[PDB]
Amino acid sequence: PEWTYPRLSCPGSTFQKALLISPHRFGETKGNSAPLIIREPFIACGPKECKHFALTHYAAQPGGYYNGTRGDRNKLRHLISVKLGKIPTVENSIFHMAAWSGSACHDGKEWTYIGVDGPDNNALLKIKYGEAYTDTYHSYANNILRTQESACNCIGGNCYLMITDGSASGISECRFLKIREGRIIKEIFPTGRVKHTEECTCGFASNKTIECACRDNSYTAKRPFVKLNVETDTAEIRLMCTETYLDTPRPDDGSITGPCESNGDKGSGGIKGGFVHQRMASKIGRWYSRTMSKTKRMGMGLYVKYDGDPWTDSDALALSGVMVSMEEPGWYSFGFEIKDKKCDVPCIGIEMVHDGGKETWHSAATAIYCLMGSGQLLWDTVTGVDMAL
Amino acid sequence: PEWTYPRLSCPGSTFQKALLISPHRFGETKGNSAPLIIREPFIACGPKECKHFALTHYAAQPGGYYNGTRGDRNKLRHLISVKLGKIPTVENSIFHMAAWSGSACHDGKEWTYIGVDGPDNNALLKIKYGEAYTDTYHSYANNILRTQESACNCIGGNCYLMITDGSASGISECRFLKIREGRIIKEIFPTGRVKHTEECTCGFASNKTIECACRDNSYTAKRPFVKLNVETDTAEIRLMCTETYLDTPRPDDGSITGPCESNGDKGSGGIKGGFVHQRMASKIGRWYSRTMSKTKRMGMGLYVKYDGDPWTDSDALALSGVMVSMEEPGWYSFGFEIKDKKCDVPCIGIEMVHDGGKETWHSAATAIYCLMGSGQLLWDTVTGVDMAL
Amino acid sequence: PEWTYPRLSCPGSTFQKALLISPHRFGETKGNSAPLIIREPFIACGPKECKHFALTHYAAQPGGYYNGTRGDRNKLRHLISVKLGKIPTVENSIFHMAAWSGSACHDGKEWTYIGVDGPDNNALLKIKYGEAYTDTYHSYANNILRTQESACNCIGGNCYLMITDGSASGISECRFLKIREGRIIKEIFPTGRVKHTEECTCGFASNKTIECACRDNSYTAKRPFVKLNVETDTAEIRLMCTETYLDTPRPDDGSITGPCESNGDKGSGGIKGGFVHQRMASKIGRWYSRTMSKTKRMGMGLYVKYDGDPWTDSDALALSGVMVSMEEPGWYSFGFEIKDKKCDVPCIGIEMVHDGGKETWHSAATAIYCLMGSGQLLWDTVTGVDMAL
Amino acid sequence: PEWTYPRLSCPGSTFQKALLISPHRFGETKGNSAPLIIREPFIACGPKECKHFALTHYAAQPGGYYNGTRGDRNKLRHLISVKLGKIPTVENSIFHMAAWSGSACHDGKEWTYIGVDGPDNNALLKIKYGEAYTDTYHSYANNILRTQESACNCIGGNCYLMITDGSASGISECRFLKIREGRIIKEIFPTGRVKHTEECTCGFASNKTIECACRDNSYTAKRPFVKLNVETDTAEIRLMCTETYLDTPRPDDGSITGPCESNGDKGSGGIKGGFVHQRMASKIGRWYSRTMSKTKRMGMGLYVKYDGDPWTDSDALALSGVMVSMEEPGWYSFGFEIKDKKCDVPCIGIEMVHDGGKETWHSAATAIYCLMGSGQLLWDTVTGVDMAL
Ligand SMILES: *[C@@H]1O[C@H](CO)[C@@H](O[C@@H]2O[C@H](CO)[C@@H](O)[C@H](O)[C@H]2NC(C)=O)[C@H](O)[C@H]1NC(C)=O
Ligand SMILES: *[C@@H]1O[C@H](CO)[C@@H](O[C@@H]2O[C@H](CO)[C@@H](O)[C@H](O)[C@H]2NC(C)=O)[C@H](O)[C@H]1NC(C)=O
Ligand SMILES: *[C@@H]1O[C@H](CO)[C@@H](O[C@@H]2O[C@H](CO)[C@@H](O)[C@H](O)[C@H]2NC(C)=O)[C@H](O)[C@H]1NC(C)=O
Ligand SMILES: *[C@@H]1O[C@H](CO)[C@@H](O[C@@H]2O[C@H](CO)[C@@H](O)[C@H](O)[C@H]2NC(C)=O)[C@H](O)[C@H]1NC(C)=O
Ligand SMILES: CCC(CC)[C@H](NC(C)=O)[C@@H]1[C@H](O)[C@@H](C(=O)O)C[C@H]1NC(=N)N
Ligand SMILES: CCC(CC)[C@H](NC(C)=O)[C@@H]1[C@H](O)[C@@H](C(=O)O)C[C@H]1NC(=N)N
Ligand SMILES: CCC(CC)[C@H](NC(C)=O)[C@@H]1[C@H](O)[C@@H](C(=O)O)C[C@H]1NC(=N)N
Ligand SMILES: CCC(CC)[C@H](NC(C)=O)[C@@H]1[C@H](O)[C@@H](C(=O)O)C[C@H]1NC(=N)N
Ligand SMILES: [Ca+2]
Ligand SMILES: [Ca+2]
Ligand SMILES: [Ca+2]
Ligand SMILES: [Ca+2]
Repeated sequence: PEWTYPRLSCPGSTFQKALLISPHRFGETKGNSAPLIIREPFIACGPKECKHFALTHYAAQPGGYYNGTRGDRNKLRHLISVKLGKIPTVENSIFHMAAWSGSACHDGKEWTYIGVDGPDNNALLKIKYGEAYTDTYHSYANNILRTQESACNCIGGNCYLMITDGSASGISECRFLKIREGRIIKEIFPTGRVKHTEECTCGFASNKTIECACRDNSYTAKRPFVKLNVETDTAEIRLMCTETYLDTPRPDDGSITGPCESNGDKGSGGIKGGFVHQRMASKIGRWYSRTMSKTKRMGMGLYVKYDGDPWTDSDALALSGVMVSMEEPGWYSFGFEIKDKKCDVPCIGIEMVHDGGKETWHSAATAIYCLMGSGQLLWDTVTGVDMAL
Repeated sequence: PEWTYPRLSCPGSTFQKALLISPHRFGETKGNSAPLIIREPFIACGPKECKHFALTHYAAQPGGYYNGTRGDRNKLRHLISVKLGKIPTVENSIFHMAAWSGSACHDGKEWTYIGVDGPDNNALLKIKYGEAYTDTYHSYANNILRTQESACNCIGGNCYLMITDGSASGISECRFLKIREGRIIKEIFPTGRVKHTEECTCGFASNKTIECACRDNSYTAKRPFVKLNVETDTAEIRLMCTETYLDTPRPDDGSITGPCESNGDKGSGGIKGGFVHQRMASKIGRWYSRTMSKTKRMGMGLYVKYDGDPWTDSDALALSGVMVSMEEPGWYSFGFEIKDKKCDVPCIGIEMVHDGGKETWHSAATAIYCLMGSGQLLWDTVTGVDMAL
Repeated sequence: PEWTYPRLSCPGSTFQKALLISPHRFGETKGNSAPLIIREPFIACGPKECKHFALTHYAAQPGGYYNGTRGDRNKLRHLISVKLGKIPTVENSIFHMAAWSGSACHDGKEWTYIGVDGPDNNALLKIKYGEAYTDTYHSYANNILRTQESACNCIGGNCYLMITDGSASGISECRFLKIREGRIIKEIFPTGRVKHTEECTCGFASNKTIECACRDNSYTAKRPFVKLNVETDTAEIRLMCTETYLDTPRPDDGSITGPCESNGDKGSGGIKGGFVHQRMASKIGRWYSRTMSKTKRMGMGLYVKYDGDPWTDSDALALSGVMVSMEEPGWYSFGFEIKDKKCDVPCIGIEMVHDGGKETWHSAATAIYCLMGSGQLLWDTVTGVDMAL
Repeated sequence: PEWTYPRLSCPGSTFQKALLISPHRFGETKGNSAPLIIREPFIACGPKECKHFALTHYAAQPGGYYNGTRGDRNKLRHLISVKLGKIPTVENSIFHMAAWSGSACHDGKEWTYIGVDGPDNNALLKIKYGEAYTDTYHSYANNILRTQESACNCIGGNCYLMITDGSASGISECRFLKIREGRIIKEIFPTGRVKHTEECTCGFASNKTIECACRDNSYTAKRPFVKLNVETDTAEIRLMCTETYLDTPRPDDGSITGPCESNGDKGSGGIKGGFVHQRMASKIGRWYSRTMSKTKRMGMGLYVKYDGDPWTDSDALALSGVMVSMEEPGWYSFGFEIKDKKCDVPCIGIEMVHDGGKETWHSAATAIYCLMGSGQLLWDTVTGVDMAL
């Protein structure tokens, strides 16, 4: 089989609600099912199949191991998948590797799986190519080495991946790894605005360029925006100039005074953001998602911009529709691409966390919206879970 | 692999009881299983395999989410399948897409999946070709856009599908979509008696003609009868003339006074009806199913007519046997075709709803009868479920 | 792929304990599993794979549907399988068809499935070739038409199957059906001792002859013994002459006075018996199983005879070992053949029924012994189920 | 497909934590899962896939059959597998054969499965090639005939396996079987220090030599060390000379006075030990695991030695890291090899037994560490199970 490359996108001018995976709809005390407790879900597709990934706390609902499940990192957390459309339960799932931070992607021939574990002060990125554990990468700032929580991107067999290391409250200067058949064949050190880049959501703008919309957990509600040239293996990063700030928390739209590079206020904390390309013959569409609340992880709106340059564009993104209403959880979001026979379908996935605090179970549904047809986005997504059951 | 075409039917002159799928036989409080709560099941087959589809309420029995499950449309309802012969449970099932109205069919190369969701006033038909979301179609009468709840039909790669839009109590003028590799390549606007057509059950009479037996939810207990010419992509609709009225409710057989086109009385409400062709070298068999009760969704009898013209034939259909006795639920029914090595097996499927009102769970078994051998239909089907358990 | 033929058996001179499938070891009230309630298990293999068949009461343990489960025939009973080695549970199982009497076999290219249902006075044998329902056969004595409860046997694409019809207490004159790609291409009417033949266990003695060891439910504890010539499609039946009477109940060995054809006493009732061939270059081995108790369904011993003629041989069979001790249930038993790369492995399977009467659940484990190596049979099989749990 | 041969190992200089399979994390009373009760897990891989084997007590947690589950041998114990990464539950598992001692391995074309059962005084090794039961081997010392509890090793189609027979407290003189397409084509009788060899962990040092690190259950805390020449099918055994005694219990490192062959003290009892080769172009790495406690089955450290000769090397092994801390169970350990596209990944697996005595359930998690990247081993493995739940 042949290496995959980004293709022209399938025809379409709007996203529509596609699929909800709400495994805790079957988690009642009165029920008989074992959905896995998870967070940081993402989706990645090869030629034939999409897989729904997540980071489990290796516990189920109903169950006795709720405690710790609101936590980020421990020695039990694993990267798991199911084929997309299956409920990720104890039995349907496969456990790929120990991980408290993840990524995966298909290169046309095989699956690369990425999982970070280790102690906070010296963590370790591991790479699996199919069945074989294949390579590692070491902590360079000795402070919670970390990856995308979304799909890596492969072209001509060469798979690119964002990592970062550093204080979540401070300086976290990201790197990219060029990976081929599961082995690291180079490190790319971005230039430009590089002081804090987290959890990049990356995809192909063309055969020459990968672009990522990332999270600054410390200094700004603007998303750092990566442009990675895969011909030269060089990357530059600058803040998104759009007045439609995509992070949460954030201040009012347009309120960050001054030129594109201005950090502004209300920039502490953050959330991973969805971002996907629509590649047309002579026009590029960029689709983004952000929370409906400016302050809390509630709701998710979808946004679009055709052409321009996200580094210098001060104008608003166009609100394309409400995916998750203000009354429903809107947590992490991510882009991915489904492979049709002759073209690529852009989609956004949304993690809808069931959050009842540290004294209950802590897990998530995943909602999916994809480019399809014409017109306007029509319907929002609810999880339907009562956390008391 | 090659596109499929309708073939000559396998030899046979009677249907026989084939298979019951009664997932709630494993739904007891005292039990350990998770059958999905569903309705509107149907079956569709490719060359190798049949799939058993249904519209889930995304809830299981036993479970805490019974409430709403008697309802028709909500934001949780999804199109699901299992391979035919598997119990559609939480874990065996795959979730294809968000849908409160569905259809699917195989074209010889791949599966097309159809699901309608959206608000009642502006609903949306979505199309999936394998993994890829592929096209949409918009509400044209802004009143619960709707589809077959049974298999679409593909020939030479071209897959045809009935939709309708309009008041369930009033005018609902249906359309057909010609779909190819998941994309709509034309709309067909039927002529003739077109004031209310719902939930058509369609199949091939030949390589030139698709025929459908549909439901009039407002004006008549006679079934509107579609004839769609796939060479010219044109369709005409007229009422079935048979005295053996196939809808429920209905008046006594023969009691609708006057010529073929007369609407008659007791025509308010309705039920989707099974219908399948037996294609022979020089004779066509049409098999239909209708409820044993004239008024309630109880029982299911099978009926046949060889040759003639359902638009002008006033004679009775021949009662071929009792599939479901008067004492057992007989809800929706549908036709489909199993692909043998060299010929096609016609079958009727019957949805047997467990109905205990809005304050209990609301789901369904599926019974299957197929053409096989000679003689007379021998045995009826019971679900065996006690809804108190 | 090519049609299968019986081959020379793999080397070996003894059977050994191979595999127990005891699905009710996971059926506790305190447990979380759903093993299917079943009886009449058998096993059949193609080139790649063996399937473990049984007739379910469409109920699980734990569950609310125990009542009726001791019964032989009803409208819920179905033929199911799993790949051999899997626990036949609600979810692992596939439901092939409605059946209260069954058989299956692979012809090298595809699976033929056989299931009888219908009313007692007019029952119906149904045939499925892969997915397609394909043929039927009608009741000829209008009294519980019935089949093998073990594998049919295919050669050169032609699959042979024993059926019978008649009073279980009286005259039940069996027939054979020659089936090809799921269609009956002839009926064979045996000659000879034909007054009562039930539940034949059949296999290949050579490319020319199929042989069966059957049950007489009325007149004798000797097993009727079929020899079917597949070149001429003719069959003759005579009683087994061996003093080692293989039925249960039975009188003491050797106590049936007079010549081979003598019926003797203690012949009322019966049990289906295991029987398998070991085909060697210039010697034929016949392996049989019978209960350790002469009167009750307790224990199972394995027996062998090389060469001779079972119709005229008065000598004892050689006791080869105890498969199930006197203290464990020994119910139906059956032969089958596993396909190695170049040769065929003969095996006997034993149904070990959990019998606590009509007021508890009624189901069965399956024990498997196969030809393997040299020496002497070493270990017996226990089910390990406490029916109180 | 072609026979497999040992290849050059994938690049790497350290092991890292890869994967935990902790099926009892889903075994709570309050939960809905059925993990199998097991012990003696091991892993074996073919070209495409790794399988996770174990010896079940044919019981689940939660369940009613805990009693006996601390025991070594009974008539219910079976060899089971799942694909590596799946939770071995009642439904995910396949049951290969009755066994209370096991082994498996892939030869490039098919799976060989090994299982010993029988009475203690006359036990029986059985061999399965795919589906077919294929050969047996008899007890030669009439005292619990036994095998590796880890993978056999195939080269050019020829698969080698260690067995032993004899008193666990006394003389147990092991043998090797050369097996080809499931049939024993020779016995190899080792020479040298042969008085007690148990549970050898074997792999390829090269195309010419298999090496094993075994357990002496009676006379020494030094591991007997096998070198098997596959060209000549001859084997010699001597004690490991290293001061880093790999058995448990053991005395202080270096305390066994005298030359390499000295037995020393604290040698009664034992544990099976992990051992895997790293084959380089002109250097051989040997990786071993031993318990952190000198006396109890607690913790697991990983060790390495490059080149030398384990029979004559008195020097210490290099401590490479702590896989399981002193506070966590460290029971059996084993080596295996994952097949990358062009090279072989060495790994160690560790059985982490949940031991609460004979009056609770007795089962095990499996931890996996593999060669991957550079540097130092970073993280230990905990099971996370509270046996009270
Ligand atoms: C990027 O490059 C790929 C690979 O070169 C392009 O895919 C080719 O597209 C043409 C049809 O336009 C096919 O005939 C070739 O078979 C494809 N090659 C491969 C290796 O798949 C793709 O069109 C390019 N994508 C862009 C420009 O967006
Ligand atoms: C409808 O058309 C199809 C396709 O042309 C017919 O199928 C052909 O049947 C002949 C044998 O009668 C085969 O040799 C061809 O291979 C078939 N073609 C294809 C593309 O499958 C089919 O017989 C027709 N069905 C009718 C008339 O009912
Ligand atoms: C019965 O007939 C079959 C089919 O003719 C025999 O199988 C053949 O065996 C030879 C080797 O002895 C192979 O070269 C052929 O390929 C086989 N043919 C087929 C169609 O499989 C088989 O040996 C015979 N069995 C007996 C005599 O017991
Ligand atoms: C052991 O022998 C095998 C088989 O001969 C060697 O595998 C060969 O390796 C070369 C490349 O180095 C390939 O071109 C061949 O296709 C391989 N042959 C087979 C049959 O796989 C292997 O390199 C040897 N392993 C060692 C020396 O460790
Ligand atoms: C402290 C660094 C954070 C990234 C900005 C942190 N990442 C990790 C790997 O711990 C994320 C953050 O704390 C949590 C969130 O914001 O939802 C999830 C959390 N992500 C994961 N648990 N994998
Ligand atoms: C109001 C329009 C009706 C069609 C005539 C209605 N269709 C939908 C899509 O809501 C059906 C009808 O109300 C119910 C029935 O008759 O059983 C099922 C119901 N079908 C579905 N829930 N999919
Ligand atoms: C009354 C005729 C009997 C055959 C001799 C009878 N067969 C059927 C099809 O009902 C069997 C017999 O009654 C029971 C037994 O002997 O175990 C099983 C039973 N077999 C099945 N339930 N399939
Ligand atoms: C008495 C001989 C022992 C080998 C040294 C013994 N082997 C068997 C087959 O019974 C092992 C030992 O008793 C137990 C242990 O040490 O953990 C496991 C146990 N292994 C198994 N139950 N398969
Ligand atoms: Ca921020
Ligand atoms: Ca009507
Ligand atoms: Ca008898
Ligand atoms: Ca020792």
